[PDB]
Amino acid sequence: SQQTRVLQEKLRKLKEAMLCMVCCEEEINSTFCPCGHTVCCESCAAQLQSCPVCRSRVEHVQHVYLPTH
Amino acid sequence: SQQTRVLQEKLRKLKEAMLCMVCCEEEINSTFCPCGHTVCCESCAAQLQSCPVCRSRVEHVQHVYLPTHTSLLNLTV
Ligand SMILES: Cc1csc(NC[C@@H]2CCCO2)n1
Ligand SMILES: [Zn+2]
Ligand SMILES: [Zn+2]
Ligand SMILES: [Zn+2]
Ligand SMILES: [Zn+2]
Repeated sequence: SQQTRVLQEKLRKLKEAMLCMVCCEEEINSTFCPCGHTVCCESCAAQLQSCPVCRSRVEHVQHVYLPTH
Repeated sequence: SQQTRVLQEKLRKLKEAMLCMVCCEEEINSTFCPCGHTVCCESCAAQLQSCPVCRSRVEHVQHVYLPTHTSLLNLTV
């Protein structure tokens, strides 16, 4: 039904939001510290000196284990 | 259809996985450090001395800004 389509859309948007903002191919699993933006996969996060969202200096990258992984 | 119910179930399980494992009422937004388990809201994470998943001691809690977060602001109309 049209309801099935609406639910398909919500699921797709949630899935897209889980992907890395830099490569768009891998699941997010890293956090920039101390700002806390959690927007990249480990490979893309490892290469950044500053946060791609807020420009704060990245002191370190913390790997995150999320229940949605 | 039955597929509408299946999709409703998948969406419900994904939404439940985004809620705090301790209170079940607020979105996850905190990481236990150093273990890295990101399973609580800020209120439950502040009260735990050890991680509820792996029992590693919590040295500090890091707030996380996730692209999936929602608030009362996201309400339609
Ligand atoms: C709000 C929340 C709790 S767990 C989760 N998973 C979706 C994430 C966003 C970053 C990678 O997937 N979101
Ligand atoms: Zn990436
Ligand atoms: Zn940032
Ligand atoms: Zn909680
Ligand atoms: Zn842990």
